[PDB]
Amino acid sequence: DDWRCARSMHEFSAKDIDGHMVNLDKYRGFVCIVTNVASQCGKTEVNYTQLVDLHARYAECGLRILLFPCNQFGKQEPGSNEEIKEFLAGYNFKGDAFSKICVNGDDAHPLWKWMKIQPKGKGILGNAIKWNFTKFLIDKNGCVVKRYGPMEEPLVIEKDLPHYF
Repeated sequence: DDWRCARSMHEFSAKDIDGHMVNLDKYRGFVCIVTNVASQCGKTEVNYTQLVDLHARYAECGLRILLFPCNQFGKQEPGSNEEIKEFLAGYNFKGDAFSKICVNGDDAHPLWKWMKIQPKGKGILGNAIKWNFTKFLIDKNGCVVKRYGPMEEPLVIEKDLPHYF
């Protein structure tokens, strides 16, 4: 339960959607959008298409996309990691997908615990993730620099990206 003392996303690890453990220090030097996702959500179409767009236009500038499936909201991510991976392929997603996790509660993955208590990752009255497609912008040093709620479309993030490239 050391997660509170971390200073950077780069001190965490998580299994990708294929089951291999990934060390998030691989993202040092890159700007990262970290988001909890779901396949059967009214937000799903606009979030995936805009995130794929952003990653296409800004990958060379250093932008990376980290997707964490999460079934805690309306049971809107009920499939296996396998089916999520094919779902993402239908959007032509080229970023990094991770295995399904929890984002709220004591079982929440330690990275999401850490993001929620950061000075720029705290939420509107309470820090809990409120629904699918909350987005955290992470800088090249692995620090949370902004948090966007489920209603904020990914293109809203675009105006904040140049400052970190």
